[PDB]
Amino acid sequence: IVVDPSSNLYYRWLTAIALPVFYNWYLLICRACFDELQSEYLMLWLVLDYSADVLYVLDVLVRARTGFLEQGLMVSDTNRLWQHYKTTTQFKLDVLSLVPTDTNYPEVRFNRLLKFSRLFEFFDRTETRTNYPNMFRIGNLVLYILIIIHWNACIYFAISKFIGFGTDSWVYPNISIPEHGRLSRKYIYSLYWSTLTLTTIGETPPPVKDEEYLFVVVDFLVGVLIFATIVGNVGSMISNMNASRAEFQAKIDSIKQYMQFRKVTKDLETRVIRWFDYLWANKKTVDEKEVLKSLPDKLKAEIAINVHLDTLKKVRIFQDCEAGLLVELVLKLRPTVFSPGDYICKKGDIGKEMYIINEGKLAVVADDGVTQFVVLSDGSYFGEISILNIKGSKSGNRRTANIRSIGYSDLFCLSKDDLMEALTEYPEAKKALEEKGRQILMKD
Amino acid sequence: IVVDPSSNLYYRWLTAIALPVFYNWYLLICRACFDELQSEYLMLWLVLDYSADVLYVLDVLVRARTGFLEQGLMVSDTNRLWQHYKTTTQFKLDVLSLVPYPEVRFNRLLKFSRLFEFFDRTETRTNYPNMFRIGNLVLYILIIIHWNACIYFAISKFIGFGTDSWVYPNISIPEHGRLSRKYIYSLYWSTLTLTTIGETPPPVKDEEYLFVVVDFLVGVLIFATIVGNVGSMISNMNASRAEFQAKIDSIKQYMQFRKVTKDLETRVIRWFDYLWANKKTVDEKEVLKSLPDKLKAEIAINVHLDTLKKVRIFQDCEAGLLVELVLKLRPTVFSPGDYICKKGDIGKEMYIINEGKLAVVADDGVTQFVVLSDGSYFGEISILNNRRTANIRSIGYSDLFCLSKDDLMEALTEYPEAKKALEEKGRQILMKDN
Amino acid sequence: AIVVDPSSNLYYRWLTAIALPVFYNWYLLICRACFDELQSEYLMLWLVLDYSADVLYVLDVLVRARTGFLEQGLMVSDTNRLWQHYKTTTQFKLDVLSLVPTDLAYLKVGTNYPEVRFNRLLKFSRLFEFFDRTETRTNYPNMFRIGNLVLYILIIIHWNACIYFAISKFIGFGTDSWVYPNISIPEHGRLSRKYIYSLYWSTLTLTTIGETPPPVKDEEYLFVVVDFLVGVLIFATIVGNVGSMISNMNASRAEFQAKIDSIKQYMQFRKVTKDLETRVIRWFDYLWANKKTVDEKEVLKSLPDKLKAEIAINVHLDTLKKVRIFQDCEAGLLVELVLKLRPTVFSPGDYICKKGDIGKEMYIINEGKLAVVADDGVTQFVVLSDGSYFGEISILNIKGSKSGNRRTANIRSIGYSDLFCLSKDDLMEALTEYPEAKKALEEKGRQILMKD
Amino acid sequence: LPNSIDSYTDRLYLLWLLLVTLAYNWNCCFIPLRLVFPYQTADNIHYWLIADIICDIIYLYDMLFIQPRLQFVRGGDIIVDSNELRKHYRTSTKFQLDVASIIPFDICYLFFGFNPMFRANRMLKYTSFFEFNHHLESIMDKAYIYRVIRTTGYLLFILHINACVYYWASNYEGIGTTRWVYDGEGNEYLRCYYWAVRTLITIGGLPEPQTLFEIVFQLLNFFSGVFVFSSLIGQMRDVIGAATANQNYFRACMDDTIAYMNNYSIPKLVQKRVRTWYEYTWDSQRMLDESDLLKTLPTTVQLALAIDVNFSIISKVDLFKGCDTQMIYDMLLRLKSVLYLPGDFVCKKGEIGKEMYIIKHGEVQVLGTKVLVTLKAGSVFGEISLLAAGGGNRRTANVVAHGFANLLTLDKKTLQEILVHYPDSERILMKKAR
Ligand SMILES: Nc1nc2c(ncn2[C@@H]2O[C@@H]3COP(=O)(O)O[C@H]3[C@H]2O)c(=O)[nH]1
Ligand SMILES: Nc1nc2c(ncn2[C@@H]2O[C@@H]3COP(=O)(O)O[C@H]3[C@H]2O)c(=O)[nH]1
Ligand SMILES: Nc1nc2c(ncn2[C@@H]2O[C@@H]3COP(=O)(O)O[C@H]3[C@H]2O)c(=O)[nH]1
Ligand SMILES: Nc1nc2c(ncn2[C@@H]2O[C@@H]3COP(=O)(O)O[C@H]3[C@H]2O)c(=O)[nH]1
Ligand SMILES: *[C@@H]1O[C@H](CO)[C@@H](O)[C@H](O)[C@H]1NC(C)=O
Ligand SMILES: *[C@@H]1O[C@H](CO)[C@@H](O)[C@H](O)[C@H]1NC(C)=O
Ligand SMILES: *[C@@H]1O[C@H](CO)[C@@H](O)[C@H](O)[C@H]1NC(C)=O
Repeated sequence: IVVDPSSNLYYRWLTAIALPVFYNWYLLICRACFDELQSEYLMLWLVLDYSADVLYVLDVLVRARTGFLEQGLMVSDTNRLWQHYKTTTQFKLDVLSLVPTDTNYPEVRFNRLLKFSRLFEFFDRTETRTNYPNMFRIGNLVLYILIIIHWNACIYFAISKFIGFGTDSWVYPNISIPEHGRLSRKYIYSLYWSTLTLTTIGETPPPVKDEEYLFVVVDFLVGVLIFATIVGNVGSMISNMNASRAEFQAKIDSIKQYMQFRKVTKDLETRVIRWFDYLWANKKTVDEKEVLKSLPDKLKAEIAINVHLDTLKKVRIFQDCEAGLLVELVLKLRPTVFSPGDYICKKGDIGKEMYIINEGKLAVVADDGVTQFVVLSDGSYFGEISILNIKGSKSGNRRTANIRSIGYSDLFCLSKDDLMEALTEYPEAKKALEEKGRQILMKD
Repeated sequence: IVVDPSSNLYYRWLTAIALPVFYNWYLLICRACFDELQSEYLMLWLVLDYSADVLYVLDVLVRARTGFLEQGLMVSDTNRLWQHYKTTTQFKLDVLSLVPYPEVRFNRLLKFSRLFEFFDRTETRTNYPNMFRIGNLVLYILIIIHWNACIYFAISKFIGFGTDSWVYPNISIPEHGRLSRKYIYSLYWSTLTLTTIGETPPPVKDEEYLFVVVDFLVGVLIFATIVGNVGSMISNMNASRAEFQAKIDSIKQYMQFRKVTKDLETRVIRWFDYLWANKKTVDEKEVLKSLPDKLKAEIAINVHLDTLKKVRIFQDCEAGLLVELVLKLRPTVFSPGDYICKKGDIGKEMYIINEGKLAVVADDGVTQFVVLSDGSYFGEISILNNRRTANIRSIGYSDLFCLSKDDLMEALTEYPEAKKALEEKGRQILMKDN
Repeated sequence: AIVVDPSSNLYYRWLTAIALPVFYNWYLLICRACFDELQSEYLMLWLVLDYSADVLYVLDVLVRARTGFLEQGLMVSDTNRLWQHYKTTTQFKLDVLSLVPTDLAYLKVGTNYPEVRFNRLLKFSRLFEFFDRTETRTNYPNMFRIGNLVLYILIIIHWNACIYFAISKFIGFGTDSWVYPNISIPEHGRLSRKYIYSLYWSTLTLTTIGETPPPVKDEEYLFVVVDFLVGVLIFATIVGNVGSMISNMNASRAEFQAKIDSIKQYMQFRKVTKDLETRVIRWFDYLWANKKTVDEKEVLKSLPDKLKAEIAINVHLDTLKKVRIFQDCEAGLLVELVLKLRPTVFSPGDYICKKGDIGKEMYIINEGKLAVVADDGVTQFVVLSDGSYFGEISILNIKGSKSGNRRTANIRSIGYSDLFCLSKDDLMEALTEYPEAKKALEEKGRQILMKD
Repeated sequence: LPNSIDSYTDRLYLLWLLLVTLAYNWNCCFIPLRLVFPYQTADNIHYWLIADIICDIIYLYDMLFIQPRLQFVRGGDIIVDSNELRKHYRTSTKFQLDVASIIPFDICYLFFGFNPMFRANRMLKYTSFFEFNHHLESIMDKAYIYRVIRTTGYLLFILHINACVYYWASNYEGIGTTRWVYDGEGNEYLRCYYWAVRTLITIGGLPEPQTLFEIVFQLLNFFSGVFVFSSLIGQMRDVIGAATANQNYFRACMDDTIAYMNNYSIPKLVQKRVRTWYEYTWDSQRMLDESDLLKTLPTTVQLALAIDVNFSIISKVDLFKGCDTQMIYDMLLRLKSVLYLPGDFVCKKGEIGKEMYIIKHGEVQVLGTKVLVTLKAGSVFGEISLLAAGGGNRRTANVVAHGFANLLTLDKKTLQEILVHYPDSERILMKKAR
């Protein structure tokens, strides 16, 4: 059969084959360097290594039947999959990571390590499939730190075994003493030496021979390259964790620097800092057109009709006329957030915007005094006749009322020429809106 | 009674509750790991713990009666506030932290969200944001240093005192027996371990080796966090001066490419030096975009009413007129010795002078007919006729409020009597000069 | 009598001549206060340098009481108004605190405390103003930023070194291992040995390296942990500032290389042809070697309008005086065209306009070499050079031939040509007042149908 | 040897730059070694003299027969003629740097004996090394590998310079006098390089300096090592960030989109479709949007890049044979690229046709649920939206994208408003519709 490389079956398999690759790297090489450890646990390592080899066999057997993408559709000819899999170098790596070399020296089994691209593909797929991406990136870099620490601990203990045990002050001490003879102290002291050398603290005993001098120079170099390359990466990741709050803080201290420079009055100071605190307390600071400018029209409008659904399905006339019309309008919508005690419309200003009320209440207030004529909840709309501009009525071509805000309102702005080019194809909803406007005119 | 969550009383309460939480973290790990700071000042820590629990139960009641926002309004239904707070996990954390050897009081550290909200509210409200970010960063690394010092003394107590060479020495000896010496040596060991200096004595036992490995990896990541936060502080502290230096550098290398004349480049450097000396590196339209329209209009009507209280000819407009005006007035600044408009030029712009002394002149001749100062405006007769009236020069670093054609055309709608009077005054000046 | 311009070069020379003794006051006053042997040995030199610093401070209060500021765009020269504006400023309180005559106290105590001259350090704002003016003046801003940061951390290392020597003098010398050793030993008794080992201590602490002897007493433990925290914040400042300098040095090269790699990725994805690949990459190489990769409107969008027009004059009119058509045209249309010009760059072998298209653009050659050609290959009729023009007849829509407004020929670019684009809509919008271009281009249409 | 050597496609000139860079690396990396270390004895002196003769012959050849043949641009056209090339090279700064380098101080070998301090002028020719760096970074595909290798080489070279300077300081103090200097028991360059690493990386652990020259040496070397390690941090972070900035920006945009869709509780089907869109966009286009990459280029290279990719499709279609070339050029400049997920409906039966779709790397199908004709890559559909004024006509079928179809969109109104210029093209397209 064929498997989908974007499904969940391929990802669960990717986890089940990324487990013995990491086992092979770390565990395998840790055992090798510690020949005595191998001696102590031989049947357990043989069982685990036979499990890793049968998983590598099934790995090449399932990479021979994975599909790819040519001409944008899934290919499923199994002979074409076998030819396309034979015509790459990853399959050459699966062939060389499969040879049966072996129970005394596990340095002969280093061909199992060659399947590193599978573990890297697992790390990339889990990074793009998790819900904590920067936390997983910090965890991935921490796991790379621990791999390099373990590998240099094994290399330090092996080069101490090659130089001899306890002959110098730099090398690992004499094994036949029962204090340094424990395998736990072997691994833990090699881990301590390699943590010190790779983080360049350097409170290890100094070398006395030239092989050890060259090894400590090389080791030091690697550490100062490696840690700067990977630990600096972590620093960059941090900034990516804090970047959105940092740019909102950049906006707030630029605004507060301007109003400290211009000596703005304290009432408007407290008002604008209350507005910014309201915006960050309600988490409406992410500008949705700027964050979804990359996406195409269908996915932008499907995101919009799945966010604004419960306060957009409350429309009377333009509810069942044309769903594609509604799709185009909610794609072309544009939200603004208003303060309480704010005028949306005034008597005598030119109209260019229509307002859909979302999560707020607005009251039509009178010309001189504050008399709440009618409060408009969510789902309703206003500000349509001054962007329709129709004949037969009083025809003032301005905004004919005052719309004030009693609370922290949010509206949906839409431009007049934008509505005109959206309704030049659809005139039925325009004459319905026109009829409503006419009725309004008749009333007052 | 309901507390407004964006008020000033709520910030006073965040201060009054972020004092005992910062007490609880610091002093509970110090007392629990030291066991002599607890045993000496027993009644002192007892009465401070009683005060901390009283402030905790008052915070439970305040978060019970604090209002939230639905439909953009304030909710005063205190029963609805009770259900809304009770279905949240902060209420579960609060009743977990109010459950009655100072190691039995480790549930009092669960109110960390109040301290973090206090730090965020101060980082919004204060007038020193980078100084507060530095203070918060040093407070975080001092908490980490202190917690590592307490952890090191706990591991030394668990292994024994003075047995090895890595642990704290024998506490029966009065040189190492004092509490001040104990605490400052644990603080010195954790500074040396976490900053990755490594002048500590080397470990002997396997648990000591493992703790020093874990502690050095934690110290590498904490030092990387310090380097990243101080680098971000430096970058957003000098970002504005750096981008203006990049603008100056782009100007200067473009003029070095195109071989600028000396007087014109001296005017360019004098203009940028005037900008750097009068602090007009800030851009109004670039920085005020994040505000709403009326909040953009109210600071603008403050500053431009301060500039419109000086003028005399166009004060017959009031609220609506100037609201449409302060919305669409923009500032431009002119050099000394600069021409605003000449004789043979078509008019398209009106100006309102604030902070500048302009003088009209003849045809290439310095003759001050009238010196326009703060208190008048100009440039409106050549748009409702030909060509601009006569040459206009600049004495000093004058600043003008430019005005497009569309603005005055839109301003012709409301309050027409003032505009027709002022264009009659335009015809007055026309019949005066020609 | 005269009032010094605060933007003049004489004011900057005064800023140098007054930032010298303030920096001397900081550095060698904390040294003289902490050592009391460098104070004692060179006493006549410190007396004459302190008298120099006092007379320069008196000259600085006399200059700051005589410099003008900018109000209402004008430079005030009224000395009474300047003295009033200086008297109502906190800098005058700092200067009268800094110019306290401590010669009386210096002779009263008996010359063992040079701590009584620590009010002379309060002109730090003058030193910071000198550093700001040198930053906005100099030609190597990265090198001056590195020199300023090195001078700041050198002042910090010297201050912490003198603080460490004063602490070891307070706890006594050589009582334990952390403090400075027993100074009665003639190897540890040299003044240069004292200062150089104390600076070595301060750099080893503040640079978080730490090869010093470990502390013994509680005050030494507390001073070493406060000094280590100050040192790790200073090391974070050094790494962040050097990273900022490295980003500032080559951010333009990095964004240009990023644009090249992004367009290379786009052209390797969309399977464009390889000659077009080499053409676009040699195009970007020529734009980098030409020192022109950023557009002039994106450079001059920050500038005011008359200054932008003056840059347009100084760049374009030395080419626009080499024309053959604006001898019977006027300066109003010269300045309107120089407002309406936008430069485009071309590539060799690239066509401007072919035979028989409706183009609506006019072009002015600038440091190029173009030629009109036929469709049979390279048959150059006439080579055009700097100071020519083409594509002017097809925007007024005048006839007199069987063609209309169609491009009569093929125009290729021989070298790396650089044109000035003038489209139909902006030119016919701005040029609505002058018939000199109308009569000149009607003559152009008449003679182009003559040679057609 | 060709008559004029260019820079872009001369691999022989790149091998010559590699040879001059190798000779400059020999001089700059073996002059301090032969100056300080006792390796220039009387036995290897034939080897060192023949190496310096080979490097000076390479310098003289680069002076005489390569650099006066370098092509350059003057006033727009490339310059080929040899006398002008020679004068252009000889007036430059590279020529005076090379002649200042080639000043043969091997004639001072007879004066003051053998000493490689006189050979220091061969380190002045660094412009050939920098142009080699620029040329290899120009022709390589993954330039960040070479940039990381060059940063590693800079660190190894400054460590070798510090090892040579430390060996000079030990020879000036006397070998084995105090405990700071090199005691002289192993390999001299290896132990001095170990000292250079553990000083310049600011590691420590070396013996403490005793006398004043050693104290000020360790002071200056640690204070330079802090800045060298800081510049290493900055160069490595900058090179790796400029390597992975494209993938990091794409991953940041995908993370912001997923954060928005989970901040407003979008269901799992739409989140799977957005995730599949982002993954296919990264696997196919390797970038976020191509229009933002196009619209920062000049308009003539935009039109060239557009015609070179889409003229094959727009001429493969038999319905687009009667149009005109200016129509083809403007319409191929204004095409908008879009991507449809499998199973989506590009035009449902009953909607108003407003877009003309061009297929490019996709497989679509028209459909009730029975297929009528599948369209391959380079096909066209949606021609009925040429005569629709306002609403006009509806879509006559359900055309469903079968795979990951990447359609090119062309709107109705733009098609009509450039199509009114061409009545012949409008007539032949109307005759094709009839
Ligand atoms: N004139 C008017 N507008 C009303 C009334 N009730 C709600 N509205 C809305 O208030 C409006 C204010 O702005 P508009 O002129 O744009 O359009 C008007 C209507 O949409 C009413 O009784 N009269
Ligand atoms: N002609 C003229 N304009 C004046 C005078 N005083 C102020 N102004 C303003 O100066 C102007 C310059 O530009 P305008 O022609 O646009 O209109 C003119 C007036 O608004 C004066 O005495 N004469
Ligand atoms: N046909 C033609 N055009 C020329 C010549 N010299 C300069 N030009 C300009 O080249 C042009 C190319 O475009 P146009 O047809 O728009 O108009 C033509 C002229 O303005 C010449 O000898 N013949
Ligand atoms: N119905 C139909 N449309 C086709 C076919 N081949 C190409 N097309 C185009 O596919 C279309 C889809 O949208 P339209 O109804 O707008 O118009 C249709 C045609 O322009 C075909 O075989 N049938
Ligand atoms: C290790 O210990 C054994 C027994 O004490 C001894 O024989 C041997 O020589 C020691 N090895 C070294 C290298 O000292
Ligand atoms: C510490 O000292 C006391 C007496 O001073 C002694 O009894 C005790 O054993 C010592 N501790 C250790 C661990 O040896
Ligand atoms: C310092 O040295 C002097 C003599 O050299 C000696 O008398 C004194 O005791 C010493 N002090 C200390 C603290 O060692």
